[PDB]
Amino acid sequence: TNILAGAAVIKVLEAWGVDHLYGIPGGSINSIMDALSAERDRIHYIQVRHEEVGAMAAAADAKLTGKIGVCFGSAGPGGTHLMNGLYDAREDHVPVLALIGQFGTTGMNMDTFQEMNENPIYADVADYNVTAVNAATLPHVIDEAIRRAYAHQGVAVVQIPVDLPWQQIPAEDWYASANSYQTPLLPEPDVQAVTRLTQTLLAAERPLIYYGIGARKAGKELEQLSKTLKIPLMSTYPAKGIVADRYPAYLGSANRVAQKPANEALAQADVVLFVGNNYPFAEVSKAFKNTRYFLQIDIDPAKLGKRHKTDIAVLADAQKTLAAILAQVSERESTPWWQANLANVKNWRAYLASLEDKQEGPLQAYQVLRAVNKIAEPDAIYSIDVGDINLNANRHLKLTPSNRHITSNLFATMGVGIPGAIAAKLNYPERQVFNLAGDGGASMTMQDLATQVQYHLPVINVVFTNCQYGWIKDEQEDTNQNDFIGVEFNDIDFSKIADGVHMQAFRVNKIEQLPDVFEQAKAIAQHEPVLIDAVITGDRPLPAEKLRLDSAMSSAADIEAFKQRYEAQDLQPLSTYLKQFGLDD
Amino acid sequence: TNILAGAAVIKVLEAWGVDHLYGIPGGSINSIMDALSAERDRIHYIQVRHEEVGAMAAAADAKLTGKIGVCFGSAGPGGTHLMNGLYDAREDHVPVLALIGQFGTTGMNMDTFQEMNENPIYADVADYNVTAVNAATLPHVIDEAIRRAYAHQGVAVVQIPVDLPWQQIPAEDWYASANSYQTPLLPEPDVQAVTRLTQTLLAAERPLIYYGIGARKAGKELEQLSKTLKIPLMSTYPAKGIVADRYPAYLGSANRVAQKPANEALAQADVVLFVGNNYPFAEVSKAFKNTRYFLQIDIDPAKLGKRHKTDIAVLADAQKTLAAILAQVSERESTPWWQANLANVKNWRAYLASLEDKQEGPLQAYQVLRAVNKIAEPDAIYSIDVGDINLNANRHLKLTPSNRHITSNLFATMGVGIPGAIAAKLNYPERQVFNLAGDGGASMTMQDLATQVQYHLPVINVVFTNCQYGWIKDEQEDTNQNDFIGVEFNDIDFSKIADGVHMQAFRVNKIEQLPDVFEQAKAIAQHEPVLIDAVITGDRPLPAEKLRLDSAMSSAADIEAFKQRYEAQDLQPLSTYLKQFGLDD
Amino acid sequence: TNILAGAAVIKVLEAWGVDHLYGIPGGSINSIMDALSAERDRIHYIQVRHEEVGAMAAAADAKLTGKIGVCFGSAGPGGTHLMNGLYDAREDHVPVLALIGQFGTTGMNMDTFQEMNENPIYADVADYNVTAVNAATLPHVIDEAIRRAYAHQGVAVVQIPVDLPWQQIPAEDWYASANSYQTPLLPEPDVQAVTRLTQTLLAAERPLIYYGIGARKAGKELEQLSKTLKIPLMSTYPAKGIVADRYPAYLGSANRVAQKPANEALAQADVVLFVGNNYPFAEVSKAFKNTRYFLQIDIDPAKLGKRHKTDIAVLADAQKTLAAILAQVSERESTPWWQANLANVKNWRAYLASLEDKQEGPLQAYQVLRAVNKIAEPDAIYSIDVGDINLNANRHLKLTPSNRHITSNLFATMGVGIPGAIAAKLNYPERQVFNLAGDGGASMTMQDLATQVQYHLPVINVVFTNCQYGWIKDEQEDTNQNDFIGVEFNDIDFSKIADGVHMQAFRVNKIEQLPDVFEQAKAIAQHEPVLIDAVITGDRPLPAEKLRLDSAMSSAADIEAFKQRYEAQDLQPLSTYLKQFGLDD
Ligand SMILES: Cc1cc2nc3c(=O)[nH]c(=O)nc-3n(C[C@H](O)[C@H](O)[C@H](O)COP(=O)(O)OP(=O)(O)OC[C@H]3O[C@@H](n4cnc5c(N)ncnc54)[C@H](O)[C@@H]3O)c2cc1C
Ligand SMILES: Cc1cc2nc3c(=O)[nH]c(=O)nc-3n(C[C@H](O)[C@H](O)[C@H](O)COP(=O)(O)OP(=O)(O)OC[C@H]3O[C@@H](n4cnc5c(N)ncnc54)[C@H](O)[C@@H]3O)c2cc1C
Ligand SMILES: Cc1cc2nc3c(=O)[nH]c(=O)nc-3n(C[C@H](O)[C@H](O)[C@H](O)COP(=O)(O)OP(=O)(O)OC[C@H]3O[C@@H](n4cnc5c(N)ncnc54)[C@H](O)[C@@H]3O)c2cc1C
Ligand SMILES: CC1=C(CCOP(=O)(O)OP(=O)(O)O)S/C(=C(\C)O)N1Cc1cnc(C)nc1N
Ligand SMILES: CC1=C(CCOP(=O)(O)OP(=O)(O)O)S/C(=C(\C)O)N1Cc1cnc(C)nc1N
Ligand SMILES: CC1=C(CCOP(=O)(O)OP(=O)(O)O)S/C(=C(\C)O)N1Cc1cnc(C)nc1N
Ligand SMILES: [Mg+2]
Ligand SMILES: [Mg+2]
Ligand SMILES: [Mg+2]
Ligand code: NA
Repeated sequence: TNILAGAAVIKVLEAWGVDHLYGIPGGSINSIMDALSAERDRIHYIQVRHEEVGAMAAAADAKLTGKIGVCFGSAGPGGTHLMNGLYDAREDHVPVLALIGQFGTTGMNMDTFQEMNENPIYADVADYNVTAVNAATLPHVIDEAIRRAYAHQGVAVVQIPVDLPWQQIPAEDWYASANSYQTPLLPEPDVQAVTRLTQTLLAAERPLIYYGIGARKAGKELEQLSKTLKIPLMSTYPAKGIVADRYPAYLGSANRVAQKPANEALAQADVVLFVGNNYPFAEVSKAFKNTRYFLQIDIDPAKLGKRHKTDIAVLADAQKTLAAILAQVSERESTPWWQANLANVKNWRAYLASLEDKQEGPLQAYQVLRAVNKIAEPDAIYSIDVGDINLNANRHLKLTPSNRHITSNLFATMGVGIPGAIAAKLNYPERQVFNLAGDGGASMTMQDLATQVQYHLPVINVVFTNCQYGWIKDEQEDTNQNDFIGVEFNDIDFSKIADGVHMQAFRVNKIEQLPDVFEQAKAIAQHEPVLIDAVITGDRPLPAEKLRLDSAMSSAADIEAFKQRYEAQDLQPLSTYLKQFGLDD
Repeated sequence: TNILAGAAVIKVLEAWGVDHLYGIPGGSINSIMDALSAERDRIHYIQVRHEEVGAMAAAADAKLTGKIGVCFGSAGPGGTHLMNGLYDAREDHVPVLALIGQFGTTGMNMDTFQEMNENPIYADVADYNVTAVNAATLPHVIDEAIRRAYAHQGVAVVQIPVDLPWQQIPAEDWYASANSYQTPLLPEPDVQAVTRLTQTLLAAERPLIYYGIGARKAGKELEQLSKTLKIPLMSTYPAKGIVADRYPAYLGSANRVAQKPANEALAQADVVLFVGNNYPFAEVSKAFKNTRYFLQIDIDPAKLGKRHKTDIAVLADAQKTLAAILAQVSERESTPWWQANLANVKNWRAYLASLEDKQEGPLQAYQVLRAVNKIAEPDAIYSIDVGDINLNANRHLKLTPSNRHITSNLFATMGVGIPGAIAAKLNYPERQVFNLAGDGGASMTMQDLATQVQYHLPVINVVFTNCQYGWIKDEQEDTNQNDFIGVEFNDIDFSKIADGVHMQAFRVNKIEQLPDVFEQAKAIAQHEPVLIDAVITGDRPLPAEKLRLDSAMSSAADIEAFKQRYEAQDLQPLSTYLKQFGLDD
Repeated sequence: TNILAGAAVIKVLEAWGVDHLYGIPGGSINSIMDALSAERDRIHYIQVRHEEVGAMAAAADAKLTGKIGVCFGSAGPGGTHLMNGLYDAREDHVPVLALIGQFGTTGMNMDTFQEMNENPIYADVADYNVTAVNAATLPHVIDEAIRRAYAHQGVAVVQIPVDLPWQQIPAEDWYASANSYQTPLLPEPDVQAVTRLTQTLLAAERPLIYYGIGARKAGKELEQLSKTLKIPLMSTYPAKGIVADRYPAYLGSANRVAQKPANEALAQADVVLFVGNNYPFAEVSKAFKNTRYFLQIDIDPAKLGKRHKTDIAVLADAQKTLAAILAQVSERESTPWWQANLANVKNWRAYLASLEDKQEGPLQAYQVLRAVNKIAEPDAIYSIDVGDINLNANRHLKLTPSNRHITSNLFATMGVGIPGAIAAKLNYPERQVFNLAGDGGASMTMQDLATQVQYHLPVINVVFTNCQYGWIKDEQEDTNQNDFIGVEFNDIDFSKIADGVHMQAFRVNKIEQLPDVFEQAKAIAQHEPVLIDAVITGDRPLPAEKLRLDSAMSSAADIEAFKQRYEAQDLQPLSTYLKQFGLDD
């Protein structure tokens, strides 16, 4: 006949299939805590050590599964701790529900302890942002929040005065709209636009297909189009893995978290098919300045012609359209453009292998990532933090459609390593999970290594200890007139941190130590989390956006300096392979 | 003839006497980094491990010295990390300048990497919140920011597109207005209002003077008024120390971070002189429901009659007015009210001493704070985190006008322990500095123990490890119907954390271990930071807001249960002492 | 080689097909004015007398044509005047671009004249809200604004520092993405879902189809489904006219801007097909409290199960879905439910006709609307203000698919009549256009009658002068315990107002005056605007939400007072017709 409004709120979450949620309790949220406590069997509460880890893990939930992630923070500081995760969810356009504690309605606007107007705090990050003021409608407001987060692919925030969830409401009034939820049936891709787009791509002398995660369902089609038409593939960094890295005509990604062949080919291309792609460096890097025809496939009207003057922009699903293209084309013989690219990729990969294959001496990030590769199961999930690791993992990880990898793509918040791995292991307890993090990022969220221990989540944590914000140091080397500042700092021994949180750990600093430590980590991680602290050199990884290899473009002095610094003696510029197969620049 | 706008910005900071500032660099703030790098001799940059520690330490700077604290974060996640500190500065009404990184003006609004409209993020927390759009006026905007932060006692935020500080500006145009800065000369307190207020206080049969930090300059006058007029003193928690704790008629503070005698006396008082006080529990706890006359002294017109219907509210400086009162009164003989209170205080203090004086057995927070007292120099500064520690430190620390103590008073953000101690040691390198923190709060900012090590800041860190959010667990015991949730968690060994950051540390769990460990900590801290991890029991400290000691108010069953739980067999209720000296309730 | 940024911005607007835009110049927007001036042959600036009218006209443009409306206001007060129109655009979810003047980037943040941070002002209303900081990127930011406003169906606001449009940019870099524009994809109905929905609809004893403007393209399908299946139709008020009003099974709308048969039928329905409908009164009025099954069709996932729990929800285009239902059903025989409703409608229409058909005496709103009907062309466009006129127009206008009517549906801002008619006549110079408005609403925007004069826009303005806010007076009558306040005021003669702006006008107060005044107006408006000021009685229109006609529910005394007040002696309650055909209430 009556139900507590809090109990009904948890039933709304359960109706929508929310399996787990994150936060830290407080007085301002103890009535939501009270409802969660009665429902331990149906919904799994994860107590984190800092509320940003809960928000980040909620975002990672949605990134991995497509289902709304859920977090909460108490009034004031609990809620404002959420911000780095909430902005990550906004920028990465994934559905997240955030519940914020608030003092009871009798105490609001009284200027009492930790009481403030919380609504303005969340106005910018949130697609939906409301303070609940009635217990009876509270389940509806939560339901509304979830449904809007899904529809708009962003953050819904509800501030909840603590009195409301302890109030009785009629047991029969409230409902969830989970049962109405569905995905649309779209028409077939516009037939005549697709045909026209196909002709333009096929008429190109130096075509590229450049996809992002919008093409995540189209791995098979992308690779078959490439093979059939002899058109090299490049992607955004996040789209690594959609097509297996081993594919010989995968060029990699452009800009900085980038691979040499992709940057080089992009500069030469006359036609780009830009699919499911919102590459944020398009305009600022002038990526398409020499492109003749720009073709686009996107599902979002807001993206149409956004990144470059577009000759044909098809509004449609990536996979459906690429399938439609493939159904109207057939085999083309190998071209000079194709052979030059394949050769360029081969050369690039032998370079990366030479870095990986060093057997002895001072540990670099390159051999550490080889060691990850050697213990990695074919369906492992990588939660990647922010810094050099994005660049190194992009180059070195050997990913297939079976893998997943996540980072903070566009907000680029450091600290995501640990929470992303926690979310990954909670959703996929049977899959191997890595957290690959630099020392600066790992230290931002280090306390939540304890959360992995507490909830028995067998993450393999690999910390890359360079004693630097390496990513930023390299930027300062490029732009700053004065000395390095704030980018070299004191060592933290993360194997001791892990010990302090009661996690098994190792610290290595020599290449020859890798195989036995990674073997042990692999085994330990059948049951318990583990951390390897890899003490690495401060060597700058090859800057793909600053290549000095082409005689027509750079001085011999610049080239020899570059080859020396980046162990790049055997790298050839693309022009070498173009000229080899009869092409100019 | 020309100067870099960034170089001029640093000269503005130097003009205002900014000694040190906190942050983490990024590409979006590397031009401000570049200017800081040339000015290492005049301004000291502190690289923190998480930007919330920089914001919190900036707030603590202003709390301790009265001078603007300065922090920065890079675009996106660097800036949003600042939030817990910035809200602490807003709520604690201290001047803070926060600089936020932003992409260059050529890239703004392009939807590029980590680029967003940052202005809405800071609208709620900031008294002043602007995006700079011109290099030439940039020093003025920073100057304006600082001057408004001081004038309005809050947070000024400036978002800085990274291109601007690398632009040349005329060397002679920019200026700082530091030279104009002054404090007002106020008239004398309103003579006739003060006289009238004095008569009402003196006519009271059960008077109290109840001061907050607004009376920080009036320690001498407060204590002499009390002694002369025979009027017991109570304060807000933050106002502990203004009058020495040893003063026999100091009652303590009310509510929860509270002391028994203050709560009891407040309930009996017929007249309260409320001075420099903005107690946030006034209305919600109905603190003054039985008060006959409410008198107020405050410097802020916004506070006048804010917390209770006020009979006389003098707009004036606390110290000046209390001095003016003292100059028109003379000795009154001891009264029953005064003797009852003195007796009540004595009884209370013998209780606290009995907890402190245990010599052997399971370690409690009480003996740990005694151990702090025994190594504490008379002018030590305490940076206190948030939770049971506020309640325990308030009761146990033996403070005089020579000490300072700071916490997050009203925003009550956990994590402030470490940054507050960092700020304290940077401002006062010759004073002993403690960080007193619970395990939940210490773990939120644990990474910045490394900042103490890096900058050789000899903080004595004392972590109270109960494996609980004890403050919240006790709240759940009081309000929640269902089981404890999110309040008991896994151990973190902070002596291992400290080892991992290369700090000397100890872990203790027995009362008998205290003296030698604290002696070692004291010595180590002559040159280097140190941490003591105190493993304590989960005993609930006596709830001063839930006393069960008075036969007229509670059942004998409730009283015996209370005495048992809180080792309170020898505590008597105030009514016992009132009746002893001839008074009723 | 170069172009002025402001020139490039106007070219973007031209590429997007903007014909006209509204606003008022100022110094802070004179460089955009300058660009507009050079371009007066290709894009048409409409100078209004108040910026709210320009914003409301822009919203109405988009409401009428689906093409983005464009307005602007100068720095400070110019832009804040836009708000009521911008909020109308947000709530009615139509694309609007608002350009806001701002001081030059050299004077921004200097606290100069009318200079402020303008960005927080627009954060709440706007889908996209940015301050431009670079001239080269300005055309892009404008293009970005328009694309987003279209895609997200809402307001894009750009604050433009005045220096930027006077700066030269490379002539060959900027582009518009207008060429790439597409409308969102129309999802298809699941076949099995539609079959399940149809069978639930056919099994109903008391079915209703209840459509909103989401079904504006499915009038034919709605009417054929009603005829074929013998299922009565009802709509939201904005959906009036999608099916011709003369259709004998059209019940009208529910709640207050409502018709008696729709409210009565809805109360009795067992099954509702809710199509392209977001009726904001669903929950608060408990519209569906006795509905057994609720079937929903909507294109927006955010609406599915929002207003009631669904038994079947179809995420698809309304017309595609309704066409699919119609294709799987055949002719059904009449039912008692069908007949009772047909009879209820006949009774209701005879009541409205009796009101309209009065030939002499004190003028009421009803005969004024009859006079509108008599001069109205089959494809007239009605811009309607806010108040009694929504209720009266809803009952009396005889609309068909060939008409359009607009008001401020959801924000419900008064004053929209005048600007909506301005926009109407600009978009459809060969269609007859009415502005129907109460005296309160006409007053708010009365100065822009001068705008119709200035641009020679032949609107037929009809003001309903009751010297009251009648809508609000009636509410006070219903809820307030004390006397009317603020709801009856002094007369304004709008024929004199019209004379003052140099518009031909009449003032009438008797029923017998209408035919000749309206014939004159009809003729005048072949070439120029005209105004009819109709002095009407203070009669309350029949409250369809407070029917007192059924003696099983109301006292005989309440029924007679209701019949007498509303001239409803011949109205019968639905239960009369349900009983005639053998059904209970
Ligand atoms: C430190 C760091 C540095 C980085 N630098 C780089 C870098 O140098 N190089 C790089 O490549 N990346 C880099 N990034 C990642 C980068 O910022 C962007 O997030 C990324 O390039 C955008 O990738 P995307 O287009 O695949 O994803 P999104 O921006 O999510 O875009 C997805 C697109 O596909 C569309 N879409 C979605 N579903 C469909 C569908 N079914 N059909 C068709 N279209 C669909 C969407 O509308 C959208 O346009 C970096 C990240 C980090 C953390
Ligand atoms: C976990 C936690 C729990 C807490 N709970 C309690 C509790 O139970 N009990 C408790 O006492 N505190 C508690 N607090 C602290 C509490 O929230 C408030 O911050 C505190 O009570 C307010 O103290 P105040 O009035 O001294 O300071 P403020 O709020 O800063 O007020 C200062 C006042 O003095 C005025 N003023 C400033 N200068 C002058 C001057 N020169 N002359 C005259 N007036 C001046 C100001 O205008 C203002 O009114 C808690 C803190 C924490 C972290
Ligand atoms: C003074 C005043 C009083 C009012 N009171 C009343 C009242 O008493 N009664 C009343 O009815 N109205 C009233 N309103 C109007 C009211 O506030 C709402 O705007 C209206 O009822 C909602 O109508 P709607 O659902 O047609 O419009 P919207 O709220 O615009 O909803 C349209 C729906 O259709 C969906 N849709 C859009 N396109 C498609 C498609 N192709 N296929 C399927 N679905 C689609 C959308 O997702 C949306 O859910 C009043 C207005 C005024 C000015
Ligand atoms: C400091 C920093 C970075 C350095 C990361 O240092 P790490 O030690 O984690 O990584 P490595 O490069 O040394 O291997 S990257 C970065 C970007 C990409 O914006 N920032 C700026 C930044 C600063 N602060 C936060 C919370 N997030 C950020 N992204
Ligand atoms: C979790 C918590 C608290 C528990 C602190 O746990 P601790 O372990 O630090 O302290 P103890 O009580 O166990 O000795 S106190 C609190 C208040 C006063 O609001 N909150 C809510 C809270 C939650 N999150 C943040 C960042 N700040 C907060 N103040
Ligand atoms: C005063 C008023 C109304 C009265 C309208 O007075 P009118 O004189 O225009 O209409 P009438 O009813 O007398 O024919 S309706 C209303 C609604 C529906 O919200 N409001 C409140 C209102 C008040 N102010 C504005 C700008 N918009 C509003 N909608
Ligand atoms: Mg590093
Ligand atoms: Mg604790
Ligand atoms: Mg009126
Ligand atoms: Na942390």
